[PDB]
Amino acid sequence: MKVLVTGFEPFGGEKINPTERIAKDLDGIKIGDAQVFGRVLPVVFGKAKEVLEKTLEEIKPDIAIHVGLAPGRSAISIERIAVNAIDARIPDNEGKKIEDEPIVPGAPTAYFSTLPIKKIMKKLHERGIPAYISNSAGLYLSNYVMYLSLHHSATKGYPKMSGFIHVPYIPEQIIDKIGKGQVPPSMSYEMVLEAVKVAIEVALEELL
Amino acid sequence: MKVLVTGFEPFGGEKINPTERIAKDLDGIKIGDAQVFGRVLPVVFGKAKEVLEKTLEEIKPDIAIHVGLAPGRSAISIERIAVNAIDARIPDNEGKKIEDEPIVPGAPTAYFSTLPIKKIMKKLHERGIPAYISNSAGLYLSNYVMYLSLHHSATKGYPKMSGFIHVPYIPEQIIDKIGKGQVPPSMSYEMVLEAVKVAIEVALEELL
Amino acid sequence: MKVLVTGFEPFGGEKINPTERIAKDLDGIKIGDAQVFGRVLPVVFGKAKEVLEKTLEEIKPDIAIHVGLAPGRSAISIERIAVNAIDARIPDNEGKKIEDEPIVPGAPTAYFSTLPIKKIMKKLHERGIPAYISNSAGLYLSNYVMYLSLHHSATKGYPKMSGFIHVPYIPEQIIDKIGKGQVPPSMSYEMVLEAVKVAIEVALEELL
Amino acid sequence: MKVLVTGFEPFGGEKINPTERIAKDLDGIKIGDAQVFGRVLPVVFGKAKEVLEKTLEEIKPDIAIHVGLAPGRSAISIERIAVNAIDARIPDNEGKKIEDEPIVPGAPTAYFSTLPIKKIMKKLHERGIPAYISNSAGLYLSNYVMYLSLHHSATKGYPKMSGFIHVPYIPEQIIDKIGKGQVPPSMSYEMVLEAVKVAIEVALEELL
Repeated sequence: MKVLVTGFEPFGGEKINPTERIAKDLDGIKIGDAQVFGRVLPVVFGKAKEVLEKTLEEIKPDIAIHVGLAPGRSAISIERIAVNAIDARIPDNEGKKIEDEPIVPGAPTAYFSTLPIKKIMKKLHERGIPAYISNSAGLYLSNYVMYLSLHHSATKGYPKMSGFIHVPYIPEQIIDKIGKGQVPPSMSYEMVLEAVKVAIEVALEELL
Repeated sequence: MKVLVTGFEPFGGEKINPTERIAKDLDGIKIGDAQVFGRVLPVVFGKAKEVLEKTLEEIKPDIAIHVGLAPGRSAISIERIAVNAIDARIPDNEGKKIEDEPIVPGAPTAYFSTLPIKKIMKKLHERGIPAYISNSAGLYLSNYVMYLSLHHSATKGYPKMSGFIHVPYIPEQIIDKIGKGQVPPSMSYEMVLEAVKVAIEVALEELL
Repeated sequence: MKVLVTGFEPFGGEKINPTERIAKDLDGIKIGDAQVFGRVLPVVFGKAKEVLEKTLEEIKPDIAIHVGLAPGRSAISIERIAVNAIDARIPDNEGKKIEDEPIVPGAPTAYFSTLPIKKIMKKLHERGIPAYISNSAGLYLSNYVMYLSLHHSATKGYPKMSGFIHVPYIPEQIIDKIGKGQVPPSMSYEMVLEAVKVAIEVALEELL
Repeated sequence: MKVLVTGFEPFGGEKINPTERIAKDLDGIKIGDAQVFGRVLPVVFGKAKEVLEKTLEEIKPDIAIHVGLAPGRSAISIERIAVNAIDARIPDNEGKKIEDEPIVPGAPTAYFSTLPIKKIMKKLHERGIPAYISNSAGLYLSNYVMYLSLHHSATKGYPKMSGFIHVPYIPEQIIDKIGKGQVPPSMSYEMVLEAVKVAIEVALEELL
């Protein structure tokens, strides 16, 4: 069994992206007999697609769990659906602001995550990790990768399971925000990392 | 040197109050040559006052740091001011809902915290702990104890420093909220506990 | 040209639903040569579907604009997508709480609104009406009707345009909330009504 | 009987301040036999104090109701207390950012508003206007003027009643915010204006 976990590089002026650290921390670890691969994706349309496709083709993971930062969210959120659309509120790390455009022309308007989202949420709660199901992953890079991953699965037969998980800011990211007159919610890095590991474990169990 | 740290018992239907655990965890520990005393207060007007006064008279702390739970707040908050008023939105653990009434008739309308709040906030940020200064501790039990403590200091000469710190919900407290259709912010118990220890350390340093 | 505008009856303990008044106020009015039909739907799965289908078949509107109340939202929100799923956080007015179930088995996972959402948002802003595009209409009754309407259009060829618009609470609905210790955002009934009229006008212009 | 109502000029990059319009709209009107004076204050420490003092000395109002804009607040808020401190999160319209400094050295740490706040809130609710009591007017210009007004009353015997009322953004102010990726709450100008008139009426009735 092979598991692919992806994270994103910093974006929107943020100095760090905790999902980048998650991917690096999980890369190379084994959970039982399952091998985990951690890869960092660029927050750039086009390039992110190239890297994602190459990685999927290279590793051919049975399970793909894409992780991203959701500024302002107070708990772990498991995405229920990926939408075939791009409508960026801000430009990507290359200064491109795509608006009202499909991700894959002619493909389904949406794809449901194939991760066992309800079982994952339940296990997270048992571990004392606040989490809920999100019905919109946005229409920026997180949704972009989520959709392409699910499209790959529907078109190529793998990965068997694919989904997206958004995490809150970690505490250290809030420090300089306080001066800007506002304090968004945060969650410890340790908890965010464990949440992803739990998702992997539940997926492995639910897979076959 | 003696430090008094107080917490509160559960209230408002909540199953736990993380500040109760903070007080118990800090009780009896020593920070350098300073002795720390941890005491749990009831969330009941009158009784809370009795316990507080007895404890202050008994221990005669040089520093008093009162801690409480602030449901919904996203980071550690250090209270700048205590107000001479009681206007409860909900009744206390005895079913009493006091409205528009002074805490100490004839006493000052307000007292500024005497803890070195700015230095505490600065040290917390250096430790990677989100925190900000709050200008209202509410007009329920937290403010009640904060005011009585500062009044005691102004009238009896001790404690030399007195203040209040509110902490967010800890993660495990959010679990059953999710079902009630809403996800408030949270902070790890470990971080909330460390934040209080840091406040004690800064107060000890700033004291003399 | 015929325009169908729907609203919902009160639900979730609320005494009123401003969208019910919107539907009644717009029923029978004419905008140019276009005839507007206003109908109130029950907040009940199954029954809502029956009424919706009968109304669509009866009137055969060229444009269908479904309106609903979105407690907590601060501005007019135009829904971008309807999802083929039902996952109610609360039961409907008949005490039924449907969970993880498709609206139309075998039908597309999602449908994009066919109303000219960007042009509507732009006109609303020009009129001084705060509004934004929402990417999730929830998975309760609003999404239920939005999806069924768009499914009808894709399967029957009419209405040519279909979409959903969520409105905030109107001021009078906030009064008794204040006592429950919390103050959600609101928008005047006059503005909410005008927003819907504007949407109808833009749709008529964009249609042919 | 004479009533003084003040508002503020635009600040913080905002193009307008609805309270400036409130003051201008109420200036010169009569409510019964009571004469109302409306004056606009600068959002500048020092200068605001000069204008306020001159106005109070000039008019010698029986009632003083100071109004200000509270970005983000969802309903009318009546301030319960003014604090003897200045700790600005942003500089004033002159580029001055005062931090940790008293408004009037040696004066009381705080003053309670002398407006009949509970009766005002009650009448507002009866009129269908969402409103609540705020326990912190901030430590910027609004609090600055509120404190100086109450200090004037305690030191000079007039005005007999003094207080502060914060109002939400009005709808037109939200338009350009939507693009900045965020939609704060708003309230119609008509309602905000009526709320202030109601406060004046209740104060006049409660006065003698």
